[PDB]
Amino acid sequence: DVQLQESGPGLVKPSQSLSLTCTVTGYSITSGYAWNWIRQFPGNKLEWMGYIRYSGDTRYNPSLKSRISITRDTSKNQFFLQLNSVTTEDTATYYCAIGYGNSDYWGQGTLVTVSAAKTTPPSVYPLAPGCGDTTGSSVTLGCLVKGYFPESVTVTWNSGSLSSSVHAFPALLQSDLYTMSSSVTVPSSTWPSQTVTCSVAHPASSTTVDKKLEPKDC
Amino acid sequence: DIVLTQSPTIMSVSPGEKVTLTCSASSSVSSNYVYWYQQKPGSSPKVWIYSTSNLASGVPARFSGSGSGTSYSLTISSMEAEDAASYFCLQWSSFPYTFGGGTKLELKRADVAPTVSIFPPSSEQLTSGGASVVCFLNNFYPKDINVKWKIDGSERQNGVLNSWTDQDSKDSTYSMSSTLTLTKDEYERHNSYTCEATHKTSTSPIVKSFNRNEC
Ligand SMILES: C[C@]12CCC[N@+]([O-])(CC(=O)Nc3ccc(NC(=O)CCCC(=O)O)cc3)[C@@H]1CC[C@@]1(C)O[C@@H]21
Repeated sequence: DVQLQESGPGLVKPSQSLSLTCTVTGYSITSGYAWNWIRQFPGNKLEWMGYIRYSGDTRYNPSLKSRISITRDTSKNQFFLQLNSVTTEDTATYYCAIGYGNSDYWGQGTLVTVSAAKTTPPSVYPLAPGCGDTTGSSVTLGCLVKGYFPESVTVTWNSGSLSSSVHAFPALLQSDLYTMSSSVTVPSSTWPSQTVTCSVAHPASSTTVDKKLEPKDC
Repeated sequence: DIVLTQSPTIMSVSPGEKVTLTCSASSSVSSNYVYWYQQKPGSSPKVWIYSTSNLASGVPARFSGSGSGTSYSLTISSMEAEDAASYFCLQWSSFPYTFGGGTKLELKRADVAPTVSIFPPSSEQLTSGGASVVCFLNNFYPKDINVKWKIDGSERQNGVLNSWTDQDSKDSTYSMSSTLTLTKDEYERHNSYTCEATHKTSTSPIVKSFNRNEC
């Protein structure tokens, strides 16, 4: 048992407060333990923010002056994180965790981007080779997901059927807008006889688009 | 509020090699409250060593910790591919509790040239007046590979957005991705588009180009 799961809006505008909830199951948040809220910034630097002890008294990272506030709900078994007057620096993956000794339990982590940027859906572009690719032993297709925001775009091939030899590259920011790509490789005999589609989803903008890679030549 | 310093920050280790990570504190801290954390990409850190030298559950014997005062170190006797990850040392001796910068460990493997792919813009994009030319440099090692974009012999550096994946769990290789984005205009104004890859491998750069022949 003992499970932690973070939740809350993943995009807050500057000058606002970001709130996260950590729902604990399989252990009373009053039985024992300190319930920490720990964040990881891009670059990977981790920062201990604070904790709400089982008894109810909180301890806060002094760096997080009068911006932090941690509270809980005994009945529902979950604690909260309220961080005020946020800035782009608070963009980070937030975790809630506990632990002592050899044992520790962390939540899956929740990404939170602080930005005044409007949520933009992606434009998915199928990437096929030039007219007359010779066709060696195998064919390498591609998929470019461009101009979206905030982060969290998911790309699978053929609804996940095509798993091996796929390469989803991390998103780069350029002009306050993300770009991402993914190549897949199958044997020359697979494509284009068997359909190869690109499955993209950007929950922030509620967009889900499939883009099959039609060949340019033959 | 002790500051913890980790070195090296990045390091490549050959399989079977003994590596020692270090964690220096700004002021003495009680060994008891010095934990180490391992973080594989995609997952949150997992306690690896607690109280300086005690191995957490599931942690293999090739690992061990040692320390007291200012210096604390994590040791791996025989590096394995699954040991490639980030190791963070934490301290909850003083308040507030602080972490180190981390130490990323890379696993060395037989060198390998990348399989390059170049893709012209899709009609969908041109219709929007944009023109991206994507080049995929897959399954290579080392990661320090240099990618130049040629256009009718000329070199174009502005408007290039690159991206690497982390080292692969299966083959320990890397994969890159260069996207040269242009307007439908300078695109429709040139012919050959070259993706020249300069890796530690081949003397002759790995070149893959196409011409906009309209098809
Ligand atoms: C190690 C860090 C940083 C420092 C604070 N703690 O909470 C440990 C910690 O203090 N744990 C901690 C502290 C006290 C108790 N105490 C109890 O559970 C009381 C039990 C009483 C009883 O048995 O009736 C239990 C656990 C965390 C654990 C999780 C992690 C990633 O941030 C670190």
